[PDB]
Amino acid sequence: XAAXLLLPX
Repeated sequence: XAAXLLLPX
């Protein structure tokens, strides 16, 4: 999604 550049995303 929109949580940094780390999964889930």
